[PDB]
Amino acid sequence: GWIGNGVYVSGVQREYDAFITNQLRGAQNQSSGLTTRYEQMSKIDNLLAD
Amino acid sequence: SSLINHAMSGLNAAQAALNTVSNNINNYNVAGYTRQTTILAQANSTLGAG
Repeated sequence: GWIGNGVYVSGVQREYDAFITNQLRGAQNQSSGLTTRYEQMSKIDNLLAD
Repeated sequence: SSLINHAMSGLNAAQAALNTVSNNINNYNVAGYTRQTTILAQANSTLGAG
C-alpha cells in the first residue's frame, strides 16, 4: 500500500541576509571615515599639547 | 497444506513491518515527518473443514 523509500538530503542553506549586511556596510564605512579623521586631528592637537 | 501460505504471508507482512520501521529510523528527525505505520488483519475464514 502506501510506502516510503526513507530519507535523502536535499540542500545546503546559508544563514545570510543582504539588507542587514549592507546597512552595516554603510555604517561601517562612514564610521571608519570619522575615526580616521579623529586620529589625525588629534595629532595636530597634540602638537599643541604643552 | 494452507500452512505454506500462512507462514509465507506472515513472513511478507513481517518484511513490510520492518520496512516501515526502517523508514521511521531514516526519518527520525526530518522536518515535519509523521510517524509512519503498518496494519494487520486475519485472513478470511473458509468453512473448508471442521
